[PDB]
Amino acid sequence: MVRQPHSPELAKLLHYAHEHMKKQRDLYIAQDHLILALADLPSMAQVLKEGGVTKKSL
Amino acid sequence: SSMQFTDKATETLNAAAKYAAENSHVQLHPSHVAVVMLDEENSLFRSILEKAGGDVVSIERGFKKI
Amino acid sequence: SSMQFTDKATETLNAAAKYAAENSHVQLHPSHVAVVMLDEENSLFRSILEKAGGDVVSIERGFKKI
Repeated sequence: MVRQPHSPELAKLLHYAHEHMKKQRDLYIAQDHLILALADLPSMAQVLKEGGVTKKSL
Repeated sequence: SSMQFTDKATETLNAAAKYAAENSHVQLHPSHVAVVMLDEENSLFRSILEKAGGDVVSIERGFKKI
Repeated sequence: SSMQFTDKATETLNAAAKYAAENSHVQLHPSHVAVVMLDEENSLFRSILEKAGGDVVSIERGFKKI
């Protein structure tokens, strides 16, 4: 957040939420759909892998 | 993300890979699935073309040319 | 041998088996019991270490390496 100055990066986060919406067989978008969208970003997956949650563990 | 299959659609997917390998092919075209799925005893796809309209003897002939 | 369990003991061993699913494990190792008790706020295993004079951070690192 400090490194960063509608948002251009937010468009990619909302686009990934539509892909996960057609996976868990849900007609709507809830909170669980926005959780898997953060792991697909290259600038956001490093934070989750720092504590102790890898890709397979997530 | 997770993918879960059933029983009728599972045997059809495995049959499409064997049909494309016995005829010496490269890519798996989607036309190699509706042919095997239609050749079933009391299949659910046969009643779809007969309800919404369209002859079932002319649609299958267009899949072999692909 | 008569190894009967209480209501609180069954809530820990049953939760330890499901805790290994997220950490990618296929077995129930006894080292996973101390990890679940340290992940709960105001637990029974944490109150014992405070009275005996023990660092809970160094103990958690020992069971994590195993």
